[PDB]
Amino acid sequence: EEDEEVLYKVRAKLFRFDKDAKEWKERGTGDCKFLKNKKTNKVRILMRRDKTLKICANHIIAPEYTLKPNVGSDRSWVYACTADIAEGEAEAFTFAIRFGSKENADKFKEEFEKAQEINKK
Amino acid sequence: VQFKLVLVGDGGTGKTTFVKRHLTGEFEKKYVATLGVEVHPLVFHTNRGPIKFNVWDTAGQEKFGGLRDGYYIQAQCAIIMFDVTSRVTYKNVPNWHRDLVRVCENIPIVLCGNKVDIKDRKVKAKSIVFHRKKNLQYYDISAKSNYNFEKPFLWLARKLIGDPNLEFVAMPALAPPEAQYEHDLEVAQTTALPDEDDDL
Amino acid sequence: GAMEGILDFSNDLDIALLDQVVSTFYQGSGVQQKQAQEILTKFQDNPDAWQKADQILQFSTNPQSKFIALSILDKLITRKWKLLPNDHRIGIRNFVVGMIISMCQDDEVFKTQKNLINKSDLTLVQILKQEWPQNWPEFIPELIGSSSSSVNVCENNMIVLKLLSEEVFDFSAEQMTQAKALHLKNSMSKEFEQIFKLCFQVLEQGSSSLIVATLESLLRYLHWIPYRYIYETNILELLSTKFMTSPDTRAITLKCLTEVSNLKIPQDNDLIKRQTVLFFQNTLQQIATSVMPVTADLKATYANANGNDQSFLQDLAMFLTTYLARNRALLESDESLRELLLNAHQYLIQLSKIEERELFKTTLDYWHNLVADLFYEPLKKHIYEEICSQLRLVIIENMVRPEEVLVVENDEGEIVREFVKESDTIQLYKSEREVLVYLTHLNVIDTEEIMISKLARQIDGSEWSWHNINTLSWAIGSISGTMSEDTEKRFVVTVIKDLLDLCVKKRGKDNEAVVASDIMYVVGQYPRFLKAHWNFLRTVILQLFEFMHETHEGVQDMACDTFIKIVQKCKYHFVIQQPRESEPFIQTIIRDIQKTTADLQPQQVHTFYKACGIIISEERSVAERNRLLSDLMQLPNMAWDTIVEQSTANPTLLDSETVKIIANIIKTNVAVCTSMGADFYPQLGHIYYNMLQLYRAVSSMISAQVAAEGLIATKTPKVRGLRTIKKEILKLVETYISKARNLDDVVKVLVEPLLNAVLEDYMNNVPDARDAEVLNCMTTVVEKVGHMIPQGVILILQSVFECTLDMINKDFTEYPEHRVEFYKLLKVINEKSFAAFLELPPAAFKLFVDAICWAFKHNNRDVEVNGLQIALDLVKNIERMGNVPFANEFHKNYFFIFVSETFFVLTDSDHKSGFSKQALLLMKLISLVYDNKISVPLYQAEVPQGTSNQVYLSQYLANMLSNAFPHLTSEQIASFLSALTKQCKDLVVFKGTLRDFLVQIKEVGGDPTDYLFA
Ligand SMILES: *[C@H](CC(=O)O)[C@H](C)[C@@H](O)/C=C/C(=C\[C@H](C)C/C=C/C(C)=C/[C@@H](C)C(=O)[C@@H](C)[C@H](O)[C@@H](C)C/C(C)=C/C(=O)O)CC
Ligand SMILES: Nc1nc2c(ncn2[C@@H]2O[C@H](COP(=O)(O)OP(=O)(O)NP(=O)(O)O)[C@@H](O)[C@H]2O)c(=O)[nH]1
Ligand SMILES: [Cl-]
Ligand SMILES: [Cl-]
Ligand SMILES: [Cl-]
Ligand SMILES: [Mg+2]
Repeated sequence: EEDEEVLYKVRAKLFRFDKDAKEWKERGTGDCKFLKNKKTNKVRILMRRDKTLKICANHIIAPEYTLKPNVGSDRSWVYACTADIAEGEAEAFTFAIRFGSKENADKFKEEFEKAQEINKK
Repeated sequence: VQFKLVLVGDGGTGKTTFVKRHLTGEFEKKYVATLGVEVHPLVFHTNRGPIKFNVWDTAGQEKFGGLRDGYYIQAQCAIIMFDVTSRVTYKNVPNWHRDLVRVCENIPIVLCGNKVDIKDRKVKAKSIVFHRKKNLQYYDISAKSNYNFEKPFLWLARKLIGDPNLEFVAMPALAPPEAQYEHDLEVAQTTALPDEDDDL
Repeated sequence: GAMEGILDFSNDLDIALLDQVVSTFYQGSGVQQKQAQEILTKFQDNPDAWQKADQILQFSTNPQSKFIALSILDKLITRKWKLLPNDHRIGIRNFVVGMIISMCQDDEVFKTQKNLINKSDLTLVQILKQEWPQNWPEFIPELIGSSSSSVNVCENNMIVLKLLSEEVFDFSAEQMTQAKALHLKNSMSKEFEQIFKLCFQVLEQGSSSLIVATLESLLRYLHWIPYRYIYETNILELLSTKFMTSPDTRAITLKCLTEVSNLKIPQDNDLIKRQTVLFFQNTLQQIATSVMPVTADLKATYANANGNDQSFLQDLAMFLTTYLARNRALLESDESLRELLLNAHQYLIQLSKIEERELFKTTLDYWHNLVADLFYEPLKKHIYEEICSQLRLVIIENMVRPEEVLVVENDEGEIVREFVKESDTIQLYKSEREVLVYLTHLNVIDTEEIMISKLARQIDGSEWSWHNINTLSWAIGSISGTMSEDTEKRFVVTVIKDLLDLCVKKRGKDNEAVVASDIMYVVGQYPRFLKAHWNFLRTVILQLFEFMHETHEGVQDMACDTFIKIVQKCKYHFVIQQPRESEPFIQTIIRDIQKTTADLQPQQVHTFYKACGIIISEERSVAERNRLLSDLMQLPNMAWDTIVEQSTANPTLLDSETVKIIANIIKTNVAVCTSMGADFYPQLGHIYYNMLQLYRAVSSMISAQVAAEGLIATKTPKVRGLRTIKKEILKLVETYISKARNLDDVVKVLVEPLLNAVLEDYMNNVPDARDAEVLNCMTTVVEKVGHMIPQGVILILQSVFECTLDMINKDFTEYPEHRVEFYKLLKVINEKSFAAFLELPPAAFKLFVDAICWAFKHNNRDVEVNGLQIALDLVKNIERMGNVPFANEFHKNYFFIFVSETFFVLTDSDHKSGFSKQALLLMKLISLVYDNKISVPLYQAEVPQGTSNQVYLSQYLANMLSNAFPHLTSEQIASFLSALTKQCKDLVVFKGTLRDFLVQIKEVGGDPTDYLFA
């Protein structure tokens, strides 16, 4: 956070997909940030919950990830993450992330892809 | 570095939902009645270091009450919960307090009025005075909206650590690391997200 | 596993194993704790488990084990005590008493096992409730005697008495029958004289732990004991002096003294007055000398939170406010008492400066009480001039954000739109306003001086801060109405001039946001001023219009709210042609509506339109009004007209951008209709038929989509968008019909096509595709014109009754909106068009009865309440028909169904909220028979010929109760029904008997004579 440049920031609500149960469960609401390491040039997603400030997302924006639409929403994305360490130990998740608006959703995707090309270099 | 917290109140008031929200961030819509008690560790990061609550989430339904006051033995702090849309839940607050303070004689306790997100409030602001004489902290809360959801724990922590200037702080973020998923992704896309009519 | 052994009762209880399991639960974690927990619960629940208690108490080395043992006994005593043989009663009593004795004698045990001793004491107290005094006459004298022998025993005895007094006086209402509560209260009263003597002696002979215990017992006694024990003894002196000095005793004493300030007290007794003065005087003297002087910074102290300081200051605030609220007049007339009165208040001032919201509310309640009295009571306000002056400062400097002010400061130091409503400060603001309003009236000069000069100190920059300008601005708005128009006029001028200055000077977007929010708040709070100052008014509204273009979203949103807030009070001045103006201002607003609202969000646009509608309805000339309505609707009506063409050419508004446009058109209509009510009709006429056509088309789309994609489709934005159209259409019609003055047109023009468009569509959709709003619309329709459309009412029922019932009758949770609206619909139909139910086939009428009883089994208050009301209204409806076959058949078919079903929810402990209306319904049904208002036999010859319905009812009920509650005696049941029936005309007595029955069913051996209580 000290050795990191904030490339993008948007307020979001993040969900994880419970497979066992057949439902999306909310994982946090707050500022979703795109952080670029000044020393490694790697770009991650870092999201913390409001008030608590507890980390609810912490993963590299891997080049291989793809933002897919959700059948219920025009202001959300869904994608498979293979290495999120918000809870501590690296774990696979199917994330969904919803925004205040379609504009906000679209701006995120664009930024998301820009970050991916950075992580390619 | 840990404290036993008992959580008490009538059935349906949102105790377990409140805890879950703190635990995992989720909002549980379904009412599955707690059977006896459910113990849950809950850590918070603060400027005075991390604080650990061992949350004893007790059953509100008489029929499911389990050991009842047995759960309160050696509790170091508490939360009494009611439902601002259910007047009877407020009426019962002195009964829960009685049972509680009989076991736990000198502990910090938060009174919480849950479900304030609901349009048709029944227990008026003005009515809520039980806490005054009993030296309880009071908060309007909503586990659903997250309105003041952090407040009970922030207060309790200030009291138990004995530092009124205690704040919640951001936990430093360690650098993250650098094919049945195709089936699993599809199921996720096609399962609608909840509460699509919310502001977020 | 190893742990489960304690559950096998055929084997002896392995105490060691027990302790392991308990330890594992209390000190363990994870899966093992969980398993231990389940085992212990099972063990505890075993109805023979109590037999193990003595054993556990004896050999256990684990206090929690013994605690649990006691909980097991407790349950036994409270529920099955009288089921036990006499031997077991004595035996239990003896080892409980013996345990207590034994634990009190060992000092170490007494010191380190307070929880177990307390639990033990409570358990004794439970035995008393059952046995005392009838079978334990000497318990109090023996308690008293034992006290003299040991400090430990004595102290513990006080704990027992405290608990006893609690159980008897404080907590008996819900836990005992009227008769038993009276019995125990009386018993305690008859023996209090000796109890008090012990209590007094101990307090004179001053052990701190003992004194504290004794004092805690006193606090409880104070709730009920005669006043003479307080006033005719030296006890007040002791409490107000001795026990205030040491801090170990101060907390409790203060609480005792608070309770004393509420005792039952003669008004015309000079001496008692003197004593009530003396104890206050003493107490305040001890505070001043032993704790802190009146000058002390309590804000600081509280914030530091040392030791027990916060709870002390809380208790002090409680003491002072309680006492003064009741007794302050005793200090107001005597010159020698003036200092004391003022000092007391000065403490309260200092307390009011503390940063604790709940505490602040406590003191604010007191201030309100004071000022409201000073406003009316003569020759009083001068006494408090200095107190009030200080108070004005405190409040002005601690004004909480009004609901209207939409900007707030974030953690980054940025002024931004609030994320959510600060719901918890609504009542606080009101209370602050109330007090301040009163204070202004008490001294308008002082208030104005404080405010004007505080404001000056913002301009020149000496005291400038966001916090400071905010609190001030809010306070200024909040005192609106307090001044005369003339003073107000001058006052407001000065304030605005300065705020304007302030705006000119404090640049930057954050500052500008703050100054804007504040000016809007102030101007919106002073309509009277606005009404008198047209030029000014006009300029404000234009400025608001500029704010509607603000990039700052907070300011923008507030501009919209203020506009409507202002219009709501000043609409008249917008509708007339002002002197020196070319046109009424409404004309100007409408002309430029597209420009003004360009940057607004739709909901904001709708608010704007709504406001315009408020203005337009001031115009009472029909021709001129309709013309304004037409003009206002110009843009939506043209958007509309063009869509109606395209749509009718080809039903393929599948385009989502069109869907949003349509939705917003209708939403705009809703917005205008809301404010225009009955006046909206001509506009409704323009769009109505096409609107209903559009409802049909969209409905087809939704169905087509479901068929093609499945239920999931309902979740898609497309389908949600389409439904919004349907919902908003339903809303518009609902809104208009609810306000309509011309009911004939509603029936003749509106209703047939509405029904045609909506009913069949609802009926023939799959459950998930059905809009609850249909039900809601139908309710308003029935409510307003139901009497005029009996056949239409039939049609509604036919279309929604069964298919909705089938949605909501599998569980209590699914389709929650439908559920709520369904019962509101049946309520209104039952009220206004009962004929519709008469026409139902018998099968459907049975479902209706079922539907009703299903309603009162909900915990959901929204459903539950309507359930009971319908049941009650239905009975009335039937009754009103008189001795006719339908009424007869109804009772034969359903009387007992209603009786039994009502009893079930009364008695199941899961429907406690509906008690009152349940009782009412039950009383009606019983009274029907008691009054011979049922013309036919409720039986059939299952019983003898000519047997009264009265006699049969009793028989039915006895049998019902006997079978439902087999642990009750026949006499208990008989006694209960006798009382209940006799009392079926007195709801309050009747309710008491019901409550008594609820207590008795929870135990065994309930005394039947309890139902003779009177
Ligand atoms: C900053 C302004 C700046 O940079 O100058 C703030 C944020 C403004 O954008 C906000 C303005 C608002 C309201 C104003 C109060 C409306 C303007 C009123 C005005 C100038 C009215 C004229 C017509 C007057 O009457 C003037 C000349 C007179 O001095 C008034 C102000 C005093 C009166 C009315 C005397 C009388 O007897 O009538 C935000 C809503
Ligand atoms: N609208 C709203 N609903 C809430 C809120 N908190 C909980 N609920 C709802 O209330 C219901 C009961 O919640 P639950 O946590 O089981 O309450 P509980 O006090 O643990 N019940 P028990 O004492 O029987 O274990 C659930 O349907 C839940 O979704 C809230 O803040 N707002
Ligand atoms: Cl114990
Ligand atoms: Cl007006
Ligand atoms: Cl009998
Ligand atoms: Mg629960």
